[PDB]
Amino acid sequence: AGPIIAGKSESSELPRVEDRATFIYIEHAKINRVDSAVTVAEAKGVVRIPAAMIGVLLLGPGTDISHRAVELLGDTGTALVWVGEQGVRYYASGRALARSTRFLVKQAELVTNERSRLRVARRMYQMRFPTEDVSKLTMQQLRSHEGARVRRKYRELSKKYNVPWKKRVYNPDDFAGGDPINQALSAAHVALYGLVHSVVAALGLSPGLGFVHTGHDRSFIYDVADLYKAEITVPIAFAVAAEAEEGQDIGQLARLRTRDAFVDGKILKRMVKDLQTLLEI
Amino acid sequence: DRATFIYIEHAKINRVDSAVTVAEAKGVVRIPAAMIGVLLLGPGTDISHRAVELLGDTGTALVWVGEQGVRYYASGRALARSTRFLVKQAELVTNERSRLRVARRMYQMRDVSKLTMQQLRSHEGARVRRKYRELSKKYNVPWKKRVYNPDDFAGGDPINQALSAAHVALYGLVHSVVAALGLSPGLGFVHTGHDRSFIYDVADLYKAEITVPIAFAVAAEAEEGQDIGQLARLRTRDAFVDGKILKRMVKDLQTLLEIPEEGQIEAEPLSLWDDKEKLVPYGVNYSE
Amino acid sequence: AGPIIAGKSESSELPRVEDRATFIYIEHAKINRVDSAVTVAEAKGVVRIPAAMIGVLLLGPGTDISHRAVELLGDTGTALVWVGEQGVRYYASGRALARSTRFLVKQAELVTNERSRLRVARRMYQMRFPTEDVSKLTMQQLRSHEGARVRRKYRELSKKYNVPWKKRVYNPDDFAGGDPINQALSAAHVALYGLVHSVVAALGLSPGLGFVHTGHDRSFIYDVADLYKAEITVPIAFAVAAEAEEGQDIGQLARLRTRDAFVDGKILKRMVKDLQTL
Amino acid sequence: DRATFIYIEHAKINRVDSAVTVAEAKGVVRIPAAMIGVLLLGPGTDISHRAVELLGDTGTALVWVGEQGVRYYASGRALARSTRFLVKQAELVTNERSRLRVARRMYQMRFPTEDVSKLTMQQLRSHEGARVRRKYRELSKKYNVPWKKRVYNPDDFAGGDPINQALSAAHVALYGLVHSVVAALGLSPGLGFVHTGHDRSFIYDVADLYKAEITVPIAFAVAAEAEEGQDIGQLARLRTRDAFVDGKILKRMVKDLQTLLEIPEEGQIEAEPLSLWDDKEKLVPYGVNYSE
Amino acid sequence: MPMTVITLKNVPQSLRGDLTRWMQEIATGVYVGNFNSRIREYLWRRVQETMGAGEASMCFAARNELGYDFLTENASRSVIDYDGLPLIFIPKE
Amino acid sequence: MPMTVITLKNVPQSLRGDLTRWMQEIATGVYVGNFNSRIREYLWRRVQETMGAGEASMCFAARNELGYDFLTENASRSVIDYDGLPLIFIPKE
DNA sequence: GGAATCCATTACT
DNA sequence: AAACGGAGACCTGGTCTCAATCTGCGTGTT
DNA sequence: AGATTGAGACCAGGTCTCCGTTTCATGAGTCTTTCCCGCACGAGCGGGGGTGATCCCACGCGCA
DNA sequence: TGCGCGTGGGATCACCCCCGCTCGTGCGGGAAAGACAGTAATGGATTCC
Repeated sequence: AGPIIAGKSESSELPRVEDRATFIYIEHAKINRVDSAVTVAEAKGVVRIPAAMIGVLLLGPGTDISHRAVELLGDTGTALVWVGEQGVRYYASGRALARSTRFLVKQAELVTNERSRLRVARRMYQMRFPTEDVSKLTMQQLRSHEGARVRRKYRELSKKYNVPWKKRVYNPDDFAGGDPINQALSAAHVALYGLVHSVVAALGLSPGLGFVHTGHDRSFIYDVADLYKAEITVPIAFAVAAEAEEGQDIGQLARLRTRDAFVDGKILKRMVKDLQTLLEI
Repeated sequence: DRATFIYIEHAKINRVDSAVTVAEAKGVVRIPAAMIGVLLLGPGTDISHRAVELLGDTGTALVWVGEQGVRYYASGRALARSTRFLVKQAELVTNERSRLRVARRMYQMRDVSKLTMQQLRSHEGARVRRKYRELSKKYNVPWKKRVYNPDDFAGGDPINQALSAAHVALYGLVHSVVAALGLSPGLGFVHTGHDRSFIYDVADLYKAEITVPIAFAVAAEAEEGQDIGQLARLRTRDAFVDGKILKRMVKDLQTLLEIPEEGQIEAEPLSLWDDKEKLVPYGVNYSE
Repeated sequence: AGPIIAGKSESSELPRVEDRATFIYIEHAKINRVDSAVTVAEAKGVVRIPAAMIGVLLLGPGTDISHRAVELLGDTGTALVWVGEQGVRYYASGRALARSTRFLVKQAELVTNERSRLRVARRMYQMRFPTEDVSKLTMQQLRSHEGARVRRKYRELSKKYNVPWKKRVYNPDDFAGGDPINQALSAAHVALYGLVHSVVAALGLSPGLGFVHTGHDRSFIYDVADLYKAEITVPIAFAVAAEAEEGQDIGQLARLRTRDAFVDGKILKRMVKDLQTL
Repeated sequence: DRATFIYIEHAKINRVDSAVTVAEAKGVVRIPAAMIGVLLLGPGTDISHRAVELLGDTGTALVWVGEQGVRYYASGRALARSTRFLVKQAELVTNERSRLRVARRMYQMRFPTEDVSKLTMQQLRSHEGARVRRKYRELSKKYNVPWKKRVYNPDDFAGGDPINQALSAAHVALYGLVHSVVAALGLSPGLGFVHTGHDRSFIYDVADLYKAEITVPIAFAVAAEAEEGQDIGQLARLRTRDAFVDGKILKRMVKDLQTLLEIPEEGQIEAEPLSLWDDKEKLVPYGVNYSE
Repeated sequence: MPMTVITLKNVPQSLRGDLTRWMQEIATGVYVGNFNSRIREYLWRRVQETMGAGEASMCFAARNELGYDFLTENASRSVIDYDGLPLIFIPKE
Repeated sequence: MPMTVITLKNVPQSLRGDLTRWMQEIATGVYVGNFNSRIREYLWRRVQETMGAGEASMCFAARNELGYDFLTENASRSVIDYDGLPLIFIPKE
């Protein structure tokens, strides 16, 4: 091919969305690009994140990121998500990773048709709950029926793992993260939230096209993430809350447990394999 | 209906209580974030996570670009957490009846009511062919023909390199603009099959008016012995400094999407070190 | 464990016998030990041999090997064979890699008993030709069977590849020949001869306790090599000579293809199982 | 039926026309290959391929040993490529009746004056433990070295009694040559009679015929003549290797191995431990050339 | 996925950081990662032209006994085969 | 079948030639080879005890999505676990 | 017969 | 406000060469 | 003689700083179809490896 | 000092762990032609120098 220069590479030279790691949490560091390399710099020293195999590069509190750093990360295709306490805060992404918009245009056909929207919206449920029939359940009931089911799973947890539950379904907009239980689930939740945004920009899908959540440009993310919302991360993170000790940071070990759940559950393989089925390709 | 497009380069942004704090070499700027929608973050800028904390609350969109959009690098959320613009784009692209209407509207922006998609496409090639012929004699330059190697830019004609360098600047600007507005570059009307399909469709509006004369101008004064992609980039940089192009483009997208005039949003540039007198009455503290 | 010293290691540190490479072919160079490293100093430079992953090493004409190098190689379990022209010249082995002698003591019991030697020879032959039934057959007419079949295998393969013959059967003793087929047979064969010598010493099995052959201290390796030479080394030995052109190093081409034959045939894993059942 | 256990160290060897040459610092010599029975290759020696091919056809046993055979490193084929001793060993070890015979035979050299040919293995090993206590005690009082009990640790060589460290080093020093002759004669080191289950099992049984006569007297002597803070492992090897210089002990193993294997006296070969500069006058009349 | 390792010396500092996006830097001029066949070829292709005047050698899983093979260009140590076996050759200075 | 690379700096020359019996030398102080779990663990003990005062690090395949993990002893380039990932850390003076 | 011109003659965007 | 290329400049750390040294790494009835 | 150690010279590569120069590596007037390249899952799925148990003298020693 | 075994101690016969699972498929990726409604350059039909 043509000349290859530092920081620039074709999508062929870069690993596919499946062969990459999940995420990295960052806190109190400056992200600067030196010698054409992303370098997260802390007080003690510098660490070179291997961007090529990063799903999403989570960004925490008290951190600074330069301009060429975002450009270098965008070229790699790793998503950038700003998170702190009380829930997720901001999203970012590069241009793309796949040059074919076939996935996007197929999604465009599906969203516009009301008949097509109802077909796919019901099909969320049997991927969430394969033992129930939603063949004759309307769009309005979908919001209410799934709204009760997500609450039921949490209620089952409270009596199961023997730890108090605040009865607060995760709403990322100005969420209540006071009690250590809440940050554990939220930090677990933002891990997939960054992951879901990471793959969607990689495959060319647009987060604006909503299925069950509507009104915001992150509607598609809030729906795909809802597919695996309670199946994988919720039992693992809540079980972490049961195995809680004092004198250590809950977030770091909880994030580690979500990592093991993600690799054990093959979330990256399952999620895109679904989207291929979800688009009838 | 008020949209603020602010370009920041060679500076640093932090937060104190509720406003972003630009720390450029001239001084400290205290723009409130309650009325900010776009941060055209230029080269060599530093953003603080605390600053990003507020911008999410107001629906402000972040875009990372080069010299005021000469190239597009990355973006974020949309204006005021609004996805209606993209929704109409999806509606306008599925059925070919809507697709043909906007495609015909795109051509007349550059008779259209009877030309079909292939019929429209041939004319655009004809008109663009005449435009190259006209400027070649107008600028008295020896343009043989548009011959280009996509994977070999160094080996090529200076005029061909000039157009290639000039064009790629334009797509970056529109991509930065369209990403902020909340649309999707994949959903193209005439162009289709690429992640920037919508980009090359919209950018065709201003290729003849802006970039092509710039590419021919730099080629006319081009001297053998130096690169011209840098020269073409700067000749686009100053042309993009004014920001009247962005004002035209945001209106064109609303017209292209048949946005009602009442619902149409007007966007204007804000140069912090050049529009000080305008920003002071809105509650901005300036320091040196 | 105790202290660790450079140049010395336990059996556990060394890899398993069948998990290593087969052989290397070294000529016109001096083998020395510098900085606790087996090194081959050729005319233009030096190379370092990963002795842990090496089964048997070979030495051709015009080479020199130092006393310290021998013991360093012997510690790793890699045996030494002086691969001169006209076939094998001499052997060399170090301490047995295997700590126990349960394999060795069982071999002694089987080899010394005439009926057990008969039974083992029955097992040895049927691996070569499983189709035939050798329930009632003794030592004297065995040697007729293998010798004829090897000749028959040699003849039919020669015509299949159209190579001239001198009607000779290959033995590593008192061999000779200027025709390219002569050294092509030797070079391919000797790698098998070296490989079996290394592994048999690694397992702790003495080479003098042969069954088909008897009369020398390397009888056992000859008998084991007889089991696999017809199956493996002979087809390539004829194949490489026919494929080779004039003015070319037949041995380099010959040894290269035999290494592939050792890989795909799973010879190392197979024979250790074969020695297990013998 | 004479085998030459000639020792080579600090020299280069090659081939000129038909006889092996030696390139030691003192001079260059041209010993014929026919005379060579066994080359005890010591430290600081290199071997040329042309020498080996001239040595392979004549059946010479090339053994790589330590300084004067203090240690064993590696070896090639047996002398004259024969294996009659090894096959004899296998026959005499497979059956208990010969195992009874040879096991009592070894104790006969252990107790030349006392007949224990009727004592079973349990009594033989029992009375074997009796003599070792006396020999340690008797030599302890002779050299005024305080002796308590055989105490050591294979995983901890440094943390040992100076008497024990010398004793352990002395046995390993003798283990060298006694394994070298076994490999030179082609015997299987694995097939041991008293000791069984280790690749050196045959070596320990043969070496025990000389441990009470060489190693223990040397080890006790070294322990007395040793100052604090000085490592004795090299001292024990150096003191032992002095006894190997003459080679008189070397003939003893050669004769003994035939005696243990019940080889007929005519078939009992006897080795001659030659040395280059020790027997210059002896080699020259046969046809050896000595050049400065 | 099979492992891969890259070595570098006397190379412009632009590349020394660029490859760190793919493979981390355990030591000076040493990079390690787990890549398939397609990805590794393109990265080696990247180092093919931007190495400048220096050394670059790479190792990866192969289909021989040792299970790895070497590729070198403009290298102090050439790679020589002994009957199909990759062994490092250090030329005499 | 797993792969393992070992890097060294400022170590006695006795050990530098020692792993040449297990590894090969693609570059100075850089050794690479293929082991199982048992052989690699045992050898890492050897380079741990004999290196004395020096630099020693190694890369080996692991059970994480990165596909490998890091073990370091007396290493300037330490390793920091970002919730289950091995990343090379370089202290700054 | 061939040049100049037109439309086929052939072919570029 | 970053961030990279070129020109030192200084350093450790690897490598070669020349005396001095040892022949080598230790279990086998307590 | 060969190999190791140590002391000492020696010098190339790495790294740091300082100064200067950039804000960059450069397509599509047009999409569609079709020949090369794919690598994870589907079908019945038993050859390996980690290791408890234990022998019989090694460490040590008690009565005799 | 006579006499053996109280703790081992790791290979090894063989026990239960593992995926068993590797070629074809078919699912996406290419890349190169190949269309699609237009001029430009140029040569035969027509007529004139």
